[PDB]
Amino acid sequence: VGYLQPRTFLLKYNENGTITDAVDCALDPLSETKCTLKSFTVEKGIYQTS
Amino acid sequence: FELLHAPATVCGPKKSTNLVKNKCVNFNFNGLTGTGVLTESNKKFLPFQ
Repeated sequence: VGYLQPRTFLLKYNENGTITDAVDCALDPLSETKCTLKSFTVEKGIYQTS
Repeated sequence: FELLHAPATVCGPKKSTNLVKNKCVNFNFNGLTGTGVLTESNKKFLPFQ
């Protein structure tokens, strides 16, 4: 039994149109960077958060 | 005819023309009113969307 919480997720749609991967933007600082850049490949450098 | 805050389940039938494609005319599908050519495609969606 689990309760859903209003978080932030970035769904990944492939060529079939189904959800294959989901990354939560409220857990680790590394996952929060992919929320603004809208990409799962973060290169080197300094970025912002909030 | 009682109308309260509950969601209504008894509405009325909607009667309209058939389907005319290959023309740049106005169309309407489930409220989405657009204007363009209803050309065919090869992709497929999902059986619940």
